[PDB]
Amino acid sequence: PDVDRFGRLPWLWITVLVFVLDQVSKAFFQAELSMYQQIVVIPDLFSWTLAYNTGAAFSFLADSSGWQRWLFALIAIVVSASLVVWLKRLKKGETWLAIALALVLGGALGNLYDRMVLGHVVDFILVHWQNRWYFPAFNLADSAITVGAVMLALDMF
Amino acid sequence: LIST
Ligand SMILES: CCCCCCCC/C=C\CCCCCCCC(=O)OC[C@H](O)CO
Ligand SMILES: CCCCCCCC/C=C\CCCCCCCC(=O)OC[C@H](O)CO
Ligand SMILES: CCCCCCCC/C=C\CCCCCCCC(=O)OC[C@H](O)CO
Ligand SMILES: CCCCCCCC/C=C\CCCCCCCC(=O)OC[C@H](O)CO
Ligand SMILES: CCCCCCCC/C=C\CCCCCCCC(=O)OC[C@H](O)CO
Ligand SMILES: CCCCCCCC/C=C\CCCCCCCC(=O)OC[C@H](O)CO
Repeated sequence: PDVDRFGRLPWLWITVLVFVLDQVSKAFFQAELSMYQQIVVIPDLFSWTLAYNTGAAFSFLADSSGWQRWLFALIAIVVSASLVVWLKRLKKGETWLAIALALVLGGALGNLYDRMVLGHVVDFILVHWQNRWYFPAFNLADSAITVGAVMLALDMF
Repeated sequence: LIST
C-alpha cells in the first residue's frame, strides 16, 4: 500500500489541518471584528476578541521593539525543522508521539506565517473571570501547540 | 512558537 512508502510523513496532514483551521479562524475574526472589540459568549467567562500580538511579554529583553517578529519566527523555523525530522524517525504504533508532534508543528507554522506575512500574531480567544483577571488572548495555533506540548510532557509518564 |  501507500502507507508504507511515505513512512510517518502523512501525519503532516494533521499539521496542515491545524494550520488551515488556524488561518480560517484568524481570517474570520480579522473580518468580523475591530481591534480589542469583544463578542460576548459567556458574559462572566468567555468572549471572542481581536488582538495583535507583537510579543510585549518579552519586551524586557531589549530597548528596541519589533525584533520579536524575527527572533520568534527564527525560533519557529528552527524548531519546526527539528520537529519534522523527529517525526520521520518515528515508528508505526507510536501514534501518540506522531499526533503530538503534528499538533505542535501546525501551531508553530500557523503563528510563523503570521509573524512573516503580518507583523504579528492574530489572537481571538478571550477567557476571563468577570473583571477580576483576564487570560492573555490566544488562538487555535496556541491550542494545538499547548495540547501537543502537554501530550509530549505526559509521555515521560 | 506561541502568540506571546
Ligand atoms: C492557505 C493555506 C495553505 C495550506 C495548504 C498546503 C497544502 C500542501 C499540500 C501538499 C504539499 C506538501 C504536503 C505536506 C504533507 C504531505 C503528507 C505526505 O507526505 O503524504 C503523502 C501521501 O499522500 C500520504 O497519503
Ligand atoms: C486545530 C484543530 C485540529 C485538530 C483536528 C484533529 C487532528 C487530527 C485528528 C485526527 C487525525 C485525522 C487523520 C489524519 C491522518 C493521520 C493518519 C496517518 O496518516 O498516519 C498513518 C502513517 O502512515 C503512520 O503509519
Ligand atoms: C478546534 C477545531 C474546531 C473548528 C476550527 C474552526 C473553528 C474556529 C473557532 C471559532 C470560529 C468559528 C466559530 C463561530 C463563532 C464566531 C461567530 C460570531 O459569533 O460572530 C457572529 C457575528 O459577528 C454577529 O455578532
Ligand atoms: C474542545 C475543542 C473545541 C473545538 C472548538 C469548536 C467549538 C466552537 C467553540 C464554541 C462554540 C460556541 C459558539 C458560540 C459563538 C457564537 C457567539 C454567540 O452566542 O452569538 C454572538 C452574538 O452575536 C452576540 O452574543
Ligand atoms: C502547512 C502549510 C505550511 C505553512 C508554512 C509556514 C508559512 C511560511 C512562513 C513564511 C512564508 C512567507 C515567506 C516570507 C518571506 C520573508 C520576508 C518577509 O516576510 O518580508 C515581508 C515584508 O517585506 C517585511 O515587512
Ligand atoms: C488526534 C488529535 C486531537 C486534537 C486535539 C485538539 C485539542 C483541543 C481540545 C482542547 C483544547 C484546549 C486548548 C487549551 C488552550 C491553551 C491556551 C494557550 O496555550 O495559551 C497560549 C498562550 O498563553 C497565548 O500566548
